[PDB]
Amino acid sequence: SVSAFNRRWAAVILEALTRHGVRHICIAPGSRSTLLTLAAAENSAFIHHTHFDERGLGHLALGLAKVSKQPVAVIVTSGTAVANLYPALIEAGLTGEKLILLTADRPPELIDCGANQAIRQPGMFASHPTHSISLPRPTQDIPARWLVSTIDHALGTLHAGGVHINCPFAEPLMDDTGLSWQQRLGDWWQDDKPWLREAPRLESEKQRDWFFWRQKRGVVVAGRMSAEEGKKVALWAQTLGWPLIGDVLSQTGQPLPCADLWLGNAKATSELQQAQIVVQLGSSLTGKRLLQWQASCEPEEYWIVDDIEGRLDPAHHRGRRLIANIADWLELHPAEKRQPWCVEIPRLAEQAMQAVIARRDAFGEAQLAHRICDYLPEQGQLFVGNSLVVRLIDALSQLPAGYPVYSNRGASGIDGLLSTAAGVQRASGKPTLAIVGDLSALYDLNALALLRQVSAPLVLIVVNNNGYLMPQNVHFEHAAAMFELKYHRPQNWQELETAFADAWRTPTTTVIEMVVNDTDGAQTLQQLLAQVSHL
Amino acid sequence: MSVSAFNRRWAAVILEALTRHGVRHICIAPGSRSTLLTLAAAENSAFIHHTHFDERGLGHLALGLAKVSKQPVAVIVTSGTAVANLYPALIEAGLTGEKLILLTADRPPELIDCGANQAIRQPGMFASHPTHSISLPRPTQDIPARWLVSTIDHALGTLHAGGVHINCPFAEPLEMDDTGLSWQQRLGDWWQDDKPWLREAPRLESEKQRDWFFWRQKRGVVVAGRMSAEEGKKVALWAQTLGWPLIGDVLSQTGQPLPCADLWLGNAKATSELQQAQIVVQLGSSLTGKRLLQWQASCEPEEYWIVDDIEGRLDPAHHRGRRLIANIADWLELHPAEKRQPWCVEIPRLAEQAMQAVIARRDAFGEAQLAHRICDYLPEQGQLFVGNSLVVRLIDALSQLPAGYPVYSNRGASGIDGLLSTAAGVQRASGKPTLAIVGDLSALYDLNALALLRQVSAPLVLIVVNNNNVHFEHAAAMFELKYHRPQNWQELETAFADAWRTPTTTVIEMVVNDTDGAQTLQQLLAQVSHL
Repeated sequence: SVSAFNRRWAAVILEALTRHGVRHICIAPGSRSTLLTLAAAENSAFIHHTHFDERGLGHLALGLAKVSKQPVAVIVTSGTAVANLYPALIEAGLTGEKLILLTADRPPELIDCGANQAIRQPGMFASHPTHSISLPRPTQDIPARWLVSTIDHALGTLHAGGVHINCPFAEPLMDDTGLSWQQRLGDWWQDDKPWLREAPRLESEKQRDWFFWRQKRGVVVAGRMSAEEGKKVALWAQTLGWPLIGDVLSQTGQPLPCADLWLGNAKATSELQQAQIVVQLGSSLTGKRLLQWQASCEPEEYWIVDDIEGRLDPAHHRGRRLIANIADWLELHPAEKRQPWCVEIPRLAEQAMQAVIARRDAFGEAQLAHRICDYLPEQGQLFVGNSLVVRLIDALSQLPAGYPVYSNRGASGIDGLLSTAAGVQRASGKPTLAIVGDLSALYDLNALALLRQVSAPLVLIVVNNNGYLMPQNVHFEHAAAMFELKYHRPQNWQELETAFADAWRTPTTTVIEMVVNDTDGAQTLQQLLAQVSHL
Repeated sequence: MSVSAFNRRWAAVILEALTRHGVRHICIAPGSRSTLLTLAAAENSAFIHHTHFDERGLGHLALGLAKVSKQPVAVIVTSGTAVANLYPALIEAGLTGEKLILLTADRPPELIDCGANQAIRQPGMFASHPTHSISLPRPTQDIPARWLVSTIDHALGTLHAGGVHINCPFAEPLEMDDTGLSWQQRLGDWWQDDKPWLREAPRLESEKQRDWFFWRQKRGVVVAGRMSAEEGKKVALWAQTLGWPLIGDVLSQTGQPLPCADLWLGNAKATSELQQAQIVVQLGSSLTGKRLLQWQASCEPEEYWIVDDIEGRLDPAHHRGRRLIANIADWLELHPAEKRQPWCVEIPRLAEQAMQAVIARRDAFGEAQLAHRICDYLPEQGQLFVGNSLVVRLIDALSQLPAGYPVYSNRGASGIDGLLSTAAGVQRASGKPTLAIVGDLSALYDLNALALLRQVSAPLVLIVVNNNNVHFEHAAAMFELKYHRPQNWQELETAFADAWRTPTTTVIEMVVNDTDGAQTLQQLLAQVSHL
């Protein structure tokens, strides 16, 4: 019986994932995946998640992996369902999320010969996966200990990113056929561990000349890192005396706020030319000015510390790329009290924040961005789309140390922000504020279906500047209502404060739509930038 | 010096090259780094522009335009995941043959793998799915213009079917001084010409089968699947001329003279006449019916032939036989029929009885009924866009669609992921009034393409067969589309009366059970298996 064996074959694949940390599982309905689905429904170790848009399912997985820092499975049916995993897959491969995708395949008898829901799947994602397994047609003449060891190889040696696992099943898909095959794994069925542990660690080693470099004029730059990390970096820089430029994604507390303004002042840039070393911890910097400054700074040595692989410095400084847990790194390269060498930067920053304050009253996109610690859920988290309002938050707010932030800023796609925030919220269980533009809200409209189901209040701010028949000036009321969500389109700050009060009250998602122009935002920034640069 | 003014002319040329090969429609999205191709295509007045914000949707919209018009259609997108969202349309094309030309804009290669923003590895991304893949180098006036136009010409010229992926890096930035300009004039008077630079256009076709005059006297069965509307008729003639039975699929537009095949294929008196069949000729591919699929899996004719304009094996049962690549119209001309007496005695009896069996269940307000009575609602001189959904299994099993009335489908890999936005592509290409039916699931899946359906050159009705707790009333309202949810045949007729007057999309949601529709079919399968 082909369909009894094909079930043991799947159950064997699922049980192994379980031994590498996989708890969350994302499924969508489909008439061929059934095997792996069935198999995962029987396995009591998994949290189930679903969504009918497969693109959105990949993002929802990405959300979860993002916050939980654990690997996360996705199961899908054969055909175009699979291609749709491609965005989240690509993003993961750039930021580290362990997405394990199990793609059910037609068997290889049935490829390239006109069958339904049948396409060429192995290899499908080119080099985007960290690993790609392309499982063979199931047969009892390959031992279970081969199959689990292949899974084990991939998950075990996975430092970061996605793993495509194509899973063909015989056709058509109730008795004792896979049984002694499964039995040959013995008391492995009762164990915590993988069948074959292979988890080498990838890690840069200790910089032996740190004790020299830590006495020079360095500058610290903080990118995306864990919230604990922001805090750790915050002291480590303070302890050293080096200015810290910290990015919205950093969670450092931003002890020199508004760097996108103040890096424009020649008094500032000319204090930095004097820098000998630049340690940047994490990556994906947000600001135009910080990106530019970084492109142009000259230092004797450039360092980028981060647990991701590869070049991260798009201007290609002479310097080092150090692969490490940031927190571990800082313990390994510890700071020592030295009095700060920068004297103007700290004034400029203070002043540049006074200049942003002076401009808080007007009800547009910059002021919302400036006022945004006002609106964070207590014990909450922020998620941040890829849209001017996030450059604005970075330029103009000073977000709390240690307060969690998330984003899809690997490739900064705008195609999955609602689904991702869904995952992001479901993972941690926390109240969530998520900020996004109208195109992103329209791109991923039906993940509103998702944001119905959330374990704690989620507020989605949609900044809408919108942008046979006359065009097309779209809003988000009927959307919120299509999916039974609360909606508020506050006309001013009182209405915004009220709409928040309402929204923190129950565990559902509430849409708050702030309508603004295409220019006020960019402009207030340019004006502030010009003001700050003269002072 | 000016890099920008030349990256302009590099783009201008790629686009103009395309113009020489049938491309008129270009579908585009808002984008940071595809500015250059966007702009070259805007200053170029051979193109019809179409636009959409969800790149997955765009791919399907072009799949739409290309499917109907049969001419290649270009797509432009900015660098990053916008590009990945092209995968599904690209795949489908590869199976159905649409010519999607993907211009994907890309960070220049100094910027790849170094944590630059919105930068990913693009060459290679779509693996084996496109038919030609091109990785254009970093733009320089050191590579002459003739090369770039020729590289294009070769890729378009030699393309039988499916997508081409032209990845185009541009050096940053975007003086507009004259920097491109002599470089372009080395092309000389090509610029005013109407023909490619290089004409490389081999034709691909199987040769007249020299033994047809023998097999055509044999006891043949004709299966017809997706072909053109003219084709459906030439096939309906031919099959009648020979005396062979025609099993005619919802996508065949053959008139379906032996209607309800899905019902009667399940009756022994017909399985048995079909066993007597010594040759089978299947023209087109992607058969729909569950029975016709099985029947085809187990038939054991002396020979199985498939005629289609597309390469590859198409018989997923692997019969001894032949796979002939040809335009069907042409094929029929190169293998005409000789009038001959029908060998089929019992099959026409059972299909009349089939229909008449369906007809007595024509009353109840459900999906199976709505499938059955779909011709009442066909817009006159219109086109049918059918989704991938039980309800379209019902059209094919329980209805009989008029000969040569145009159907269209995404049935290469049958995803349910871009049906609305394919539907818009389909209305816009031909200008016709258009009916489209889909499931709730489909409609949610590609929900945001309601934005495209706002925009039609003629009325579009989107019937949405919803089978349960969301309803489409507010989606329709978001996009300022008319909406109905009829509760019976009088409410449904009223809905339609309106929807035909104007160049807009009217959404019509029919609510049903998860079960009626299949029960109705099971039950009708049985009653027919008993006469």
